[PDB]
Amino acid sequence: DAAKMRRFLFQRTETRSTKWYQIFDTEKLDDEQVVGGHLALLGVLGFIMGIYYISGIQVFPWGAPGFHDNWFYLTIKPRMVSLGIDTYSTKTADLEAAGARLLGWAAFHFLVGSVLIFGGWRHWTHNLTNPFTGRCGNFRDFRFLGKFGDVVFNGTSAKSYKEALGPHAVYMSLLFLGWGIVMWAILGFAPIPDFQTINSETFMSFVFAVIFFALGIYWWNNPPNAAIHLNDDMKAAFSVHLTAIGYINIALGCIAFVAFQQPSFAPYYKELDKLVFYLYGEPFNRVSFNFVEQGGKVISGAKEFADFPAYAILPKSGEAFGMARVVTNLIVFNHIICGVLYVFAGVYHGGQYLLKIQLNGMYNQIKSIWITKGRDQEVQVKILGTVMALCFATMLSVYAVIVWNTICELNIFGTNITMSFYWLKPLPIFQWMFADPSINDWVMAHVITAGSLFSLIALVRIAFFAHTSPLWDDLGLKKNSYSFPCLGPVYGGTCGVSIQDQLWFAMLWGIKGLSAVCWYIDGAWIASMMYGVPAADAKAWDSIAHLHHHYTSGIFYYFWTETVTIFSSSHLSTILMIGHLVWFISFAVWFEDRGSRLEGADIQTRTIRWLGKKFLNRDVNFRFPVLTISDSKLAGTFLYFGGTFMLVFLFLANGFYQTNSPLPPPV
Amino acid sequence: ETRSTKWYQIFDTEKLDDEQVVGGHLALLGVLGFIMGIYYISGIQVFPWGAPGFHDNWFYLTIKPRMVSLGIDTYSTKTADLEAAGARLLGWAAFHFLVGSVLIFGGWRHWTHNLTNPFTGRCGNFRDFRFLGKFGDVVFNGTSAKSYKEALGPHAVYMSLLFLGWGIVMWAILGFAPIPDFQTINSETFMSFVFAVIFFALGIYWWNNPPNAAIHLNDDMKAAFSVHLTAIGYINIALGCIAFVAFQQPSFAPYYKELDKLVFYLYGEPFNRVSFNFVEQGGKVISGAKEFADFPAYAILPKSGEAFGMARVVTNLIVFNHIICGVLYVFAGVYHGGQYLLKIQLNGMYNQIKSIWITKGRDQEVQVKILGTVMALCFATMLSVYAVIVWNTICELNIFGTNITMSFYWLKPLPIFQWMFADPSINDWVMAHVITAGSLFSLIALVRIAFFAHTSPLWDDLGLKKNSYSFPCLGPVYGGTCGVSIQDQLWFAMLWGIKGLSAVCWYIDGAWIASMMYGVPAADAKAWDSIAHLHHHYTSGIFYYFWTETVTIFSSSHLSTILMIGHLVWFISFAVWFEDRGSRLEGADIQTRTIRWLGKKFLNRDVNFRFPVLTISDSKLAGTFLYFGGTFMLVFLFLANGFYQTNSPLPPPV
Ligand code: BCL
Ligand code: BCL
Ligand code: BCL
Ligand code: BCL
Ligand code: CLA
Ligand code: CLA
Ligand SMILES: CCCCCCCCCCCCCCCC(=O)OC[C@@H](CO[C@H]1O[C@@H](CO)[C@H](O)[C@@H](O)[C@@H]1O)OC(=O)CCCCCCCCCCCCCCC
Ligand SMILES: CCCCCCCCCCCCCCCC(=O)OC[C@@H](CO[C@H]1O[C@@H](CO)[C@H](O)[C@@H](O)[C@@H]1O)OC(=O)CCCCCCCCCCCCCCC
Ligand code: SF4
Ligand SMILES: [Ca+2]
Ligand SMILES: [Ca+2]
Repeated sequence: DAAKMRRFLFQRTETRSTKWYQIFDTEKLDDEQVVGGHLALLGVLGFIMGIYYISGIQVFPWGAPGFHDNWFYLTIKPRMVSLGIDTYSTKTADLEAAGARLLGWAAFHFLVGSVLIFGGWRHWTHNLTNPFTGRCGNFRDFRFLGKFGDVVFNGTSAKSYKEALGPHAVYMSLLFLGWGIVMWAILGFAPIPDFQTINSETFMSFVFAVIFFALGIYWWNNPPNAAIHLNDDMKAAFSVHLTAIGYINIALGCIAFVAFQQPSFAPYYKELDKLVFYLYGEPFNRVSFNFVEQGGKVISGAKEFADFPAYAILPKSGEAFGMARVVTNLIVFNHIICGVLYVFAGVYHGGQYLLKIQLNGMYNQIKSIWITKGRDQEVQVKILGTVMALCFATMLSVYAVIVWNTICELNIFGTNITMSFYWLKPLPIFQWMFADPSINDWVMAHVITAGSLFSLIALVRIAFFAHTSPLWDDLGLKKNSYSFPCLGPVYGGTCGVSIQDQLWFAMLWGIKGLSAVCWYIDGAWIASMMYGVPAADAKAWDSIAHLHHHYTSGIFYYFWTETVTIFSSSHLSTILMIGHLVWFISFAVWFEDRGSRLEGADIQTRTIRWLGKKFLNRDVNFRFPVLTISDSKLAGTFLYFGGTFMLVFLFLANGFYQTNSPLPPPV
Repeated sequence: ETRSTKWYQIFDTEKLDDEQVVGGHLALLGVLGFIMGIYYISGIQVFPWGAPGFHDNWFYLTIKPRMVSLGIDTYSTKTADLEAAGARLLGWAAFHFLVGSVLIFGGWRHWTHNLTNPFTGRCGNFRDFRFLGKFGDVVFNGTSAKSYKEALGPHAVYMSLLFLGWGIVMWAILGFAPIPDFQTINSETFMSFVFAVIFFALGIYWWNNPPNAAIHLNDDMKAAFSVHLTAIGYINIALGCIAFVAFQQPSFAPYYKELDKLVFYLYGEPFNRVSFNFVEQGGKVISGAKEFADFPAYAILPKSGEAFGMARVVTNLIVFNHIICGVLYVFAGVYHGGQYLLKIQLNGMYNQIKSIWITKGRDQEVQVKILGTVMALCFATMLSVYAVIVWNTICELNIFGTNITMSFYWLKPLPIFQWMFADPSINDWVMAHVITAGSLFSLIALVRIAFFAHTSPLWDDLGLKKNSYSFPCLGPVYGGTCGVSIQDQLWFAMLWGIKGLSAVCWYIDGAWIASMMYGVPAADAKAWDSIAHLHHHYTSGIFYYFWTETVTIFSSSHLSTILMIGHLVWFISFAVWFEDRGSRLEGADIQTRTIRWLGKKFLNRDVNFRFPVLTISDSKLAGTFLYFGGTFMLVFLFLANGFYQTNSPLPPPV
């Protein structure tokens, strides 16, 4: 039975094979299918966007009660208020009129989404036939909306990616102009060019439509020759776009933090502090053990509050819970974690293409300064050498400051908070970047600098060591593959050497700076691991450094304070248990025990065969499966990263509890 | 033949003889006496000359109820009766310094085979000796034990002699006559003589007839040392179990329960604080503001023993210590034992051993059936009890339209077992099944070490042998083969053991185990005490344990430093336990070249360092040590933060 048993392990091996999570890969799809897939998802995205609109209705058009508050719509409510579809009004009439508008935009997105899905099926199946005029169209050569195509594109379509830039830019100016008309005609916002009103978003919707159209014609006549090697392969271009989109998303996250709490954005974001929100899963009106409410009601029982019915979600004061910043932290963090994730994948899917060329030898044939200036091994170890040195001199300079501040605050080794770095704060030149600048701001800048250079090491290694490294050229070895776990025990072992594993060590290392953001935007103290504890000098910070605000907690005391509100909620606490349960299970597949599970699975499948035969008359052969290391490090990073930030949501959605009253010394 | 020149294998049984072992054991009991004499000096509350004594330390708290029981230490609140106590502790500390110095001298010469005494000018023989002159001649027919089996009788005799000596010491020096009633310390002298009679009689029966059981254990030092460690660990677990039931018996109240009534000043505890502008002068405080104003500046503040619950904190620190070790020694006994089963399978003495402790598991057929029963029972129990805890958590959080009425509040230990618990409740039914599941879980890693040290039913299928005990894996072949050696199976017993090693910490700190969430301000978390008529209010639930217990940890500037250090140590184990060993080897190469390049350009002289990286087997070693040490550096904080269970339950909030 050895052979049959081996045909199975062979059915689950570390060698190249087809996997369910690689079927929509760029390699097996032509350029007509990428366009078709993007269209079908935007149709689904419109269907999704139309559900975030129906959910926002508080009172239905017929006047009856609607939906309870939910986080999906909350992150978009300040935008629909800004555009006039949604309105913050106590009057039930405004609440009933508003609901009709959201329902109308939801049905509209249902119609347009259905068109994009239809226009995404025919493109995918190359069945792009006009149902009215029997004649079909050509992807390579088409008129592009008839007469409009002839005047601007000389009646021709782009045959190469570098050419598609001009037409794509022209298509963008038709959206910039298209939105500038929707705002003017449907939403009633005329283009007044003053940057304190929503009317400025129509004026710049036309300025941008002019810049892009002019820029889209210059690239039609003069397509850029930069990164020509990308025009040859889809994944090469798709990865540079993803490395670019991630920095774009991080930028969007950073401006939505500065802007959403500007005075001009007060009518939409700060305005929320004066609203009562019934969030789902929040503590409801409790009832007694012997509580039976019959037709007569309130008989032979008792209930909590008595100002609301049994099992009804209780109100929540926006000012107390800090709703404004909670929403501002949920949007800013979303576009930052995603931005970081996009950058990591751009480098991964990019080095995934650098491996394909090194194997085929096209690497030495590239002429772009974007690859040529990076094929020298001496130059690589210099770039990586400086990145590692900078990462070290900055992770040790800022960690020792945080540790020293912690030691001074806890009076360890007879040291008072006076000897700590309370005098160190950002220089005067940078003081404009921060409100009430302090050591909490000097540390955060250096932590992000150290947290970027740390995860950059794993990225420079994907870019430079996809096929070979100075060590494996020394050890005479080839990295044939992007997802190979290790070469075995040899040379003290060589686990985690592929670029997919280096991607994992960028996501795992990126959890620190991805947490220095969560902690810093929630008004937490980052200069000390212990701030505000009932101990020696933790509460002396607000007056030793003269801070205008009072931070919620320090790195360690953050978990205790922020979770007082999590434990009070029956749903925020379910996330705390699920999120922790998912995270530890990563250790089972990330620890070097893949072999043990396999011999264990053998005993599992042997015992089941034994029990089934001794009890029943049938033969139970299930051949218990076990994941491979590369398949383990995959699921391991998804359980680790995916459970780590299932709970970061709880820190941001539990409320914003930074104040404006610095504490006096606990003298 | 895998290398064994590592620094942590220097004192291996292979590198030592029977004479050296005796020397090694003696060279430590002398050190242990030196240690025991420091736990005595530190416990001086007031010096003999009248100068103030030493602030409370945890090393002396776990022995103070014993020295009080023996009369060396007193609980008296008066300095006059507390000034004598100090003199006594000095007497026994100096005494243990003298006896320790003798045992080290009698260990240094034993270790160097130099058994010569200057006064008698004659060198003794290890192979044969009279044993304390005529006494041994009458009992051992003028001869000494020639083997481990023949050493049982003489070794048992020595135990009887030691017991008799302790009894004489209690009667003559400590003044406790042997009265045979089991509510007084005087019964520890009566049974010190009954045991000295049982052992002496038992030590003669084993000298005349040496035991033939486990005959192969005589042949190898590690084979016998491992069976002793599998036995000593179980003994230590039993001592921890017994000390929990006994230390809070009515007869032990004068020593353990009495701690509550005292005021303790532990080092590193909250002290009288001062203002930033504080300028203390000899005579008085000037232009300064100091908190409390009842003690001097920077003076440790008092702590009410009753609020702290020191009688149960000290009981836990001792009970858990002899259990954290008892299970570590059971794991090491199987490890060092399977470490010997690898050698007899490599040099092939296994098929010829007639011992039923090796012959019983000879055939692979039975091995799969034995491991298939440990594995099936662990599944049917770790699931039956986890689904109860999860269901109880769901019912009280009112998730999926359920209430605390639908929970497992009506499930509790059967009437036959109710005597085992002061207050029976689902918290007790779950704990018994969690320990049962937590033992069968880590037993799987132990049955593996015993049966699959060299070859498994899978490796025999894959045509492979496990040549070593500390081989990380066989490469990425067959999808991967990592963590297959018995040293790695030892790690997966220590790592898996952390759950039952935590179900004890939680359950002895008076926490709830029948629900992840107990006592939180949610729908039915606070409705437990009345739905099940609990006579006690458990401190918190499995998850809410971390929030409540840590309110006292954050208030202490030293208990919080442990929290930080303990967490820092633990996550670093991820660096050496993740499959990133190949990545570390490359990275270091860049660091060596980078440092060489920086030194080259920066200084005319070129200096290189060749940065080193640990091996996987050397990684999984430092990994388990960082994971285990980190995980129980902080379990200490749960036990030493106070015992906060109360005997008053909470009514439903409604
Ligand atoms: C998560 C960390 C990495 C990541 C790691 C990986 C890994 C690991 C793999 C891919 C693979 C793929 N990646 Mg990638 N990838 C990320 C971000 C992206 C993004 C993006 C949203 O910006 C896109 C469009 C892509 C695009 C793609 C395709 C080229 C390819 C096959 C997809 C597939 O079949 O999925 C599965 C199809 C489904 C319908 C399942 C649901 C997928 C949803 C739609 C998300 C798509 C992106 C996601 C990471 C795909 C892989 C999921 C696996 C569980 C890892 N990646 C980030 C940066 N990517 C595979 C490949 O061939 O690489 C050369 C591969 O092995
Ligand atoms: C920690 C988990 C395991 C454990 C795992 C290991 C591992 C792993 C190794 C040993 C090894 C040894 N073990 Mg063991 N061992 C444990 C418990 C014990 C106990 C006990 C206190 O009951 C004893 C007496 C021993 C005895 C010994 C020796 C036979 C041998 C060499 C010791 C040495 O040089 O240490 C180092 C000497 C020092 C002076 C350092 C300080 C050591 C102190 C005194 C504690 C001794 C026990 C400790 C586990 C030794 C190893 C420390 C390493 C860092 C792992 N083990 C528990 C059960 N043991 C080695 C061997 O050859 O095994 C075949 C080996 O590779
Ligand atoms: C949102 C709409 C989606 C889309 C969804 C559809 C739909 C819907 C249909 C097609 C179909 C067609 N698609 Mg398409 N497709 C898109 C993008 C493109 C692009 C491109 C790279 O810009 C090209 C060259 C094509 C090519 C083609 C035509 C050759 C084909 C013609 C039959 C027909 O009814 O034609 C009329 C169209 C033409 C003769 C081509 C010239 C006009 C433009 C290019 C048509 C697409 C819509 C236009 C861009 C929308 C407005 C954009 C404004 C900026 C707001 N599509 C746009 C972005 N595609 C047909 C099909 O599959 O039938 C089964 C079809 O009915
Ligand atoms: C607590 C003391 C320690 C110890 C510490 C010492 C010391 C101290 C000395 C020796 C030395 C000797 N050890 Mg030794 N050794 C121990 C255990 C043993 C055992 C054993 C397996 O029981 C044996 C056979 C030996 C063998 C020997 C003698 C042959 C040798 C003789 C020179 C001398 O001065 O002798 C007098 C002793 C004898 C002639 C042997 C017969 C008497 C017993 C066995 C001696 C040991 C002390 C005795 C057991 C203590 C009281 C036990 C009560 C229960 C309290 N030791 C005991 C348990 N060993 C000597 C040495 O190394 O000199 C450089 C020495 O001075
Ligand atoms: C909750 C976590 C968890 C669970 C259920 C298991 C379970 C198991 N492990 Mg693993 N393991 C874990 C964590 C866990 N481990 C971690 C963190 C590590 C790293 C140290 C390891 C390392 C590891 C090794 C090295 C090996 C295993 C092996 C095994 C199996 C042998 C025990 C057995 O037969 O029955 C035990 C009893 C049960 C499984 C009863 C079921 C318990 C519950 C009901 C399971 C369902 C709950 C689950 C979490 C649901 C997920 C919900 C989702 C939202 C996440 C068993 C399937 C061995 C094996 O044979 O591999 C196949 C083996 O060699 N364990
Ligand atoms: C605090 C934890 C910590 C620290 C300091 C490091 C540091 C390092 N890692 Mg590691 N790593 C960690 C956790 C950590 N890692 C974890 C949890 C994992 C698992 C995901 C990994 C996985 C891992 C891989 C896979 C790789 C490394 C690599 C590296 C090195 C490359 C970065 C560099 O050159 O300078 C970074 C900057 C510094 C080191 C500055 C120093 C920072 C402080 C001051 C260090 C001293 C504090 C320390 C905790 C003191 C201990 C006190 C004691 C009580 C515990 C670097 C030495 C790479 C390498 O080259 O290996 C050699 C590599 O391939 N990391
Ligand atoms: C994967 C690894 C990386 C993870 C991803 C990191 C990307 C995020 C990128 C950092 C940006 C964070 C984003 C949120 C924006 C935000 O916060 O902006 C406002 C402002 C403070 O606002 C107020 O915040 C309150 C909260 O407590 C205060 O109380 C108050 O006093 C203060 O005024 O913050 C800064 O000025 C930003 C500091 C960081 C400074 C950046 C320095 C980096 C620049 C140099 C080079 C770095 C890159 C090196 C190469 C890799
Ligand atoms: C590591 C790998 C595996 C883990 C196992 C190793 C550790 C085991 C170390 C024993 C741990 C015990 C700790 C100290 C003993 C102690 O507690 O004894 C008293 C008593 C309750 O006392 C009071 O405790 C209060 C605290 O809340 C309560 O409120 C109150 O109501 C109650 O009366 O406990 C029992 O009766 C013990 C329960 C467990 C029952 C044992 C069942 C196991 C027996 C069957 C087979 C198991 C083995 C299977 C084979 C491997
Ligand atoms: S345990 Fe995994 S990562 Fe480590 S050497 Fe073996 S196969 Fe490679
Ligand atoms: Ca918060
Ligand atoms: Ca406690």
